[PDB]
Amino acid sequence: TSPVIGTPWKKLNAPVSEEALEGVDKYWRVANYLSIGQIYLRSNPLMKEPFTREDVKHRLVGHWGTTPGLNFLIGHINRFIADHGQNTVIIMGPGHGGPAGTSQSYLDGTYTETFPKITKDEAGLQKFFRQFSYPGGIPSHFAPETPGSIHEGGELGYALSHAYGAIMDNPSLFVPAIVGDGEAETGPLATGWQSNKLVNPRTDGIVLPILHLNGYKIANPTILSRISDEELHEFFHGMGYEPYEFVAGFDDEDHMSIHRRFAELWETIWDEICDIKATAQTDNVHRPFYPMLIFRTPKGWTCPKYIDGKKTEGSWRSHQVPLASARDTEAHFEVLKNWLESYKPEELFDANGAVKDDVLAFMPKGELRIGANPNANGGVIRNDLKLPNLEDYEVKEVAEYGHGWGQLEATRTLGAYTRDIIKNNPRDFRIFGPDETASNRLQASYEVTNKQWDAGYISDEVDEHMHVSGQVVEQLSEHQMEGFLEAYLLTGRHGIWSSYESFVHVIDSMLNQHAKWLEATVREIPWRKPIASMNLLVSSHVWRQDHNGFSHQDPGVTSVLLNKCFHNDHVIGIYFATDANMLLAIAEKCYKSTNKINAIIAGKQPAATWLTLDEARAELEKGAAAWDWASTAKNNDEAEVVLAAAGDVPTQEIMAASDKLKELGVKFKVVNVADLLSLQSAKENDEALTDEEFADIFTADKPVLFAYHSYAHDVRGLIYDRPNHDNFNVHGYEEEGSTTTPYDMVRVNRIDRYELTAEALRMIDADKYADKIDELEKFRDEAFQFAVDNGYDHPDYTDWVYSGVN
Amino acid sequence: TSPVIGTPWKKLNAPVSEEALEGVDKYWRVANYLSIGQIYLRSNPLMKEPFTREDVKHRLVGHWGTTPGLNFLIGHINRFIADHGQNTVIIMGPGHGGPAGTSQSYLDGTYTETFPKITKDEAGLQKFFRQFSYPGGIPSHFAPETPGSIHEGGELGYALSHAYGAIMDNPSLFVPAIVGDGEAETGPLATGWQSNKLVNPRTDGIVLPILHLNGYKIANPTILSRISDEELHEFFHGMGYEPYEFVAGFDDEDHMSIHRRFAELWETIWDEICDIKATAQTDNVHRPFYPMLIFRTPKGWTCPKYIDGKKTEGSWRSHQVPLASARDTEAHFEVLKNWLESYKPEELFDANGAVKDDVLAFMPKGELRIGANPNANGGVIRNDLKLPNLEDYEVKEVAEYGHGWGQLEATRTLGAYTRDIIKNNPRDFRIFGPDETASNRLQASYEVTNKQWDAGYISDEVDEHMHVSGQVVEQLSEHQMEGFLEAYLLTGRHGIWSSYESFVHVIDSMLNQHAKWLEATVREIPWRKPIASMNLLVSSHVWRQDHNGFSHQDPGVTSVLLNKCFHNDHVIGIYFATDANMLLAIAEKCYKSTNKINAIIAGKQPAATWLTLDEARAELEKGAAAWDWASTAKNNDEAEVVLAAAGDVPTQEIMAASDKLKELGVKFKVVNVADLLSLQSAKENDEALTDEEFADIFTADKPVLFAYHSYAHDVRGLIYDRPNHDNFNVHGYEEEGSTTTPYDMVRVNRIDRYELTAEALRMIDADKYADKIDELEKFRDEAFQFAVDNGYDHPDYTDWVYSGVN
Ligand SMILES: Cc1ncc(C[n+]2csc(CCOP(=O)(O)OP(=O)(O)O)c2C)c(N)n1
Ligand SMILES: Cc1ncc(C[n+]2csc(CCOP(=O)(O)OP(=O)(O)O)c2C)c(N)n1
Ligand SMILES: [Mg+2]
Ligand SMILES: [Mg+2]
Repeated sequence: TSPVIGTPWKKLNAPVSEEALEGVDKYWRVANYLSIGQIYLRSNPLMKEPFTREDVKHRLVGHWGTTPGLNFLIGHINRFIADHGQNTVIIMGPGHGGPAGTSQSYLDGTYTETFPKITKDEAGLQKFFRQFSYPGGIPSHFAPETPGSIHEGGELGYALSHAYGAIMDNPSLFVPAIVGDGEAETGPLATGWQSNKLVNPRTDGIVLPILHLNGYKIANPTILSRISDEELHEFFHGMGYEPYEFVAGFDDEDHMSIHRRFAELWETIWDEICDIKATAQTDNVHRPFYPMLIFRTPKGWTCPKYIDGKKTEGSWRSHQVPLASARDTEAHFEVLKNWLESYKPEELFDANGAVKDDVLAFMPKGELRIGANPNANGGVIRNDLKLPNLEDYEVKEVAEYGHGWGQLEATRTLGAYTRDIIKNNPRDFRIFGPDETASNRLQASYEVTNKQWDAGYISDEVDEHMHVSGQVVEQLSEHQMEGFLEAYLLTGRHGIWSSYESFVHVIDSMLNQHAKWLEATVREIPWRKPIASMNLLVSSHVWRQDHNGFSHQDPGVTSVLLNKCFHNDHVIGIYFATDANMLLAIAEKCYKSTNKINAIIAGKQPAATWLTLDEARAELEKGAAAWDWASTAKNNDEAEVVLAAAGDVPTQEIMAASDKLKELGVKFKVVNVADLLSLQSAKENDEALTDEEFADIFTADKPVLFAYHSYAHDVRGLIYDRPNHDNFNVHGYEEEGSTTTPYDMVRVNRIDRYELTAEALRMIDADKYADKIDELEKFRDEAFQFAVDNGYDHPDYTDWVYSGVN
Repeated sequence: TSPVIGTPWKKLNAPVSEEALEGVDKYWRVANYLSIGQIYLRSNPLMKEPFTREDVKHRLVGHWGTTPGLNFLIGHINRFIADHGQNTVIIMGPGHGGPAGTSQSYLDGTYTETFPKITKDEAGLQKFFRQFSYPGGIPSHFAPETPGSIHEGGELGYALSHAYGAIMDNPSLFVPAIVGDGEAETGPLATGWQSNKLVNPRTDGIVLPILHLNGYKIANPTILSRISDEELHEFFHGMGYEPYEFVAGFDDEDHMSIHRRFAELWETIWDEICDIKATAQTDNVHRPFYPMLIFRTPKGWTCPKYIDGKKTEGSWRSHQVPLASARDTEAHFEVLKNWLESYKPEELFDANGAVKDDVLAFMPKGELRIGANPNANGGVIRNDLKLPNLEDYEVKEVAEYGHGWGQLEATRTLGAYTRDIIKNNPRDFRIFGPDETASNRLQASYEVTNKQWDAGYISDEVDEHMHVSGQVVEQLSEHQMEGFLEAYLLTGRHGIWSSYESFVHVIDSMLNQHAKWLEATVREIPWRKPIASMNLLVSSHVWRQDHNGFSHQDPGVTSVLLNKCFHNDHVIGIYFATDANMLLAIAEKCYKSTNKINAIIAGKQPAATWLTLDEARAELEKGAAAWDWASTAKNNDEAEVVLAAAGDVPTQEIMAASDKLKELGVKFKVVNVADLLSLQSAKENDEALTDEEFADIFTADKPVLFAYHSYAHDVRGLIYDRPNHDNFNVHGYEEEGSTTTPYDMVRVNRIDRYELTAEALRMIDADKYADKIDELEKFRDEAFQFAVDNGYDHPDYTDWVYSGVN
């Protein structure tokens, strides 16, 4: 559960003290000095003479155009957290301002705790300076290695979705979400503005969006900064916000004056937020206007105004590095030396090199710190889900009526299971879906919870299962759902989210980024505890898009997921639910797991059930298993072909083809691969099937016919070094489809039962079976003409039931 | 179910024709002429010469100060109903404007249909004129004998509650509720203004309040007319209305100019109403501002301006009768003759005396007429409730563990029964309660319906079971609830309403009025079909008001109900539920009944159960029955006393006293009277117990001890001519109570078990039982001192269970 920390939502009821703002100004100066020492210096952190070009880095990498503004906001937020005792997580949208975050971690004392070799003295300062963006050092962005970070910020557009996710079901947590003005042009964040219509001020926390409007992107100005102030305020008010505006640094006003003005503006905003929270305890049915801060400052605000006669401060020329070579001229080194001395570090550091005590007296202590906040490290919060007994949801008719029974929909079983998980776990488990929960048949959870909706209600003929609080969030944006769930998991909670297969590509970037958060975490960051897994139910898949057609058919999610399987990280799982029982086993395993991205590919269509629960779990631990009840060959020597399958429709076609093969006396084996990554190379993947086990499943000399859900490229690229891999003949999706009957969909991809039987016959003896092969091939065309003439699939195809049903 | 009539909520989308307003003016003139002929004329309706004082009534009775304004509004509403085809019921708040209603019934043709002897010619006009307020004629007010009337209007303050009741669950019905400005000063109607917060524009109809602000009461001006127009509009807007205002007749403007102006204003109001209705089909969660019309006119608007030098028109002098004696002077007769000729009746009537055809061409036809509308005669709409099987709700533990078992609450059984009646009958059965449904334990109906509430919603920690539509209405006003239910029944629907016993007095007037609507209906009005019964669950009665005390104890409802039992009308039923099974039988009988007021007095406290369902019904058909299982005497000769009871606490005390009497060998009988009115005189009440049956129940010579719920006066006034009535010793409530333990409440009223045993012993032998009587009397005082010392009742009293429990 999310803990209550400090004294949440308290008003100051006093002026901001002068001593605190003294401390805030000194903090800002020292944070800018650290952020510059990290970029430019490799030695001599405190500029003991001789300070020469020997002390400067050979290759200057990093960013400065956002760092002083971030340091300003972070120092003021630190004063605020010390004063109010607020439970606060900062989300840094422009993550390229990494030196700001590392300077915070260093100054609040958490960096030395996490990394003991970076001491708080001259040698520790030298190591801290050298390690930024260095061989064998720390990254340039706001990284998982950086304490106090739940968001990398490298790939832009997801500060707001992550903020609204982090506050969900989390009522005491305050999140200032700093948003770059260039990042605000990206598609994800524009729609992430509208997510205050999906949170409740009573049951969820408060997100304060700080638009960091410094006017410029890389080498280009931002649209928001160059439209009129009337337009900007009107725009933010049309999205349910009260815009506040702060402008600074565009004239010669004293810094103390700027800090004072910001103190007053910040406390005004905090009082509006506290009023909203206090009102929500009585009335939470009508939405408030949350304050949001527009923070207009010059880009690179403390750097030299002009360098080489080019406007540097207040321009895009300060984005990455002013003084691109302070190492190769004497004039640029003098500019750099003057820039470092303009902060007066001589008074901010003591003799031994530690930041002076009066510079950090205004700082929060203990669990209130940014790097120490448990919501930033959501693995220490996390507790296991309390799971219902799986045998309660098993489809038992397979156990007595025989394999292949029924016309059930696989995802309804997961719906019931997830409903009871929600029942056992309220306020820790949440279901997201881009308008598609009821189309993936996960609506059984409406028996115990509602869709959280905080826009207007109009009627009850149209607004069923909607409520101002709920455990089902549903907005038509995959970016929103994925950011919500990722921030939900990163804070310590659990969740599933469902989607159409073809639109998972919309978040290929986001998944990639999350994999990079996991790949980095499992490799080099032990102090970050495991978080829950990102569970993605992929349904309404390529083979059954009757209503939509070719635009909704693209199973390429498997390919993008296969690219993140390296160095024994195991941060990826791709599971194929052949039926409801296998889906139960997969979902149980996935809900128990940690630090992974689990894509469970299950169909919503009426499909037969093949396994019992014990059989399903037994197939699960191996990933691939032989179906002894479907095989006609007792041992590996007898079979004239191995028929392997991965996916519900490929499984159905393999089984129907096996029925026809039985009538011709063909001895074959039947294999089902539930988990794709078990087929990976044994030396590469230590949890994949060993080579002996793989050869036992697939006969070394005998041909293997493989029917696969996605593109066959993904199977062939995975088994390349496996034994008997030359004989594998993968049949997968082949970018051929439309709106048409279900048999046609598999016909045009050469994955129907007739084509599979003909493929197996050709693997054995093309000459002996020539007449039967011809008969099958002309039957495919007759059965297509049947669907054209009559509008539905052939009775031979529709009515087929496996021979193993009693 | 409420029928859909005509084409509801249709906009005209055209100007009001000139021909229609020609007709409206001619209608208004002829309606005023009829309303004056009724008051003043007994002969010569069309003033054929010689028109002399012979033609005038000897005793002029009736009212005129509201009649021409009512005729104006009714003629315009008639034009509106003809044009739009609206389902409309008019509620006439100032019911003393009876000639207006009878003139309408006469002019739209329904009066001749209902009363064939009032033809539409000269003789019929003469009879119509003479019969108003005459010996052997029709009443002065807007009476049940008057077609098109659901509201008498004699006793003021309930036009608005009746309107909002008539539109409930009735979505196509339009109700213009005409409200007198003096009547608006009464307490009931002031709170009946606020009832637009309890109706839904989608599921309920539309009430248009027309404030008939003619400035004067009887001999006094009204508060609303003499406050500023700003105040009046501000007041009506603070109650959720849009005030429209029409002013007429206060200058020399032409009548047509007034009819035209009213046509535009009326169509504007209708368009706002139609907009509200169309919006409600999409959004019904947010309350609209319903239009209401302020209709400022001079009182007695077409009468002579001055009579005897006194301002008559536009004054309170025109309330009842200008020209109080047009029979006793020649000058007043000339004033009357000029008044009648000012309407030019010579052109409004043909030779034979019928109203000319062009005067009524604009009139509605068929079912759309006011007197023909089925919602005015709610007995033709009515259908029986579909009732669940009673045996499903029986308390079966009495059948096997023995009589006297348990500590159940009686009203929870009725709650479950009513819940299933609601389930079987949605939109035809409704539960009302003055904030007291959950305190009478009728909340089992929240399993199938909600409280209808259309004010604001704030949270869900406080707003459970509330919804913009529902079958439970609940406002803290007994007037509101009773008017809602009475208009609900008068329109054809069914309902229960619950209340504390002591506050039923708040509606003694209203009940009286409804009884007068029923007494008149069952005697002389056959064409009015039976309506459902007014069912009043009286709970939280006098004997168990622990929290409240003396202010909440007044059982005087029985007395006011007994005053309406005359002439074999049977419009009253008073039932005492001794336990849950008897309550089931009573409620089943009451829900089946028609044209009655059924007061069911049941306790909400934990009380023992004495009867099985079959026994309860067997006691029910007789009203009084002997308990053979509790009697120690086999025949009427053996018993030395008869112990009779009526009420759950009196029943408990009789049974506990019978237990003590058994230990002393006393032979007694036990009688329970479920229905009070069976004890009435046989010759007076043909459905009461005959004299032989009464003597069989109560032994002729043997003393009878009667324990009664209410004041003993009510029992003694009922059995006065019955045999053995001299020996009856009634023990009832005696205005002695407080906040104290339950035994104390019956102690201070001489109705406890010890005092009852002593009473019975004194009836037999005071001398023989002197020691035992003394012991009982001092035990009462010891058991009171026990409660004073320890705070709860004696173990001898609390723990007592009947000896018949196995
Ligand atoms: C989607 C995406 N496109 C491009 C980039 C490359 N990039 C890195 S930083 C940056 C500019 C930062 O813009 P802004 O939000 O205005 O930041 P600031 O002014 O704080 O530097 C860009 C385009 C990116 N990170 N993500
Ligand atoms: C509660 C109540 N008190 C007193 C009366 C006696 N009464 C009969 S008519 C009347 C005056 C009518 O007043 P208002 O509503 O202004 O009627 P209008 O101006 O239409 O005559 C009164 C007081 C009554 N009917 N009801
Ligand atoms: Mg920018
Ligand atoms: Mg008046």
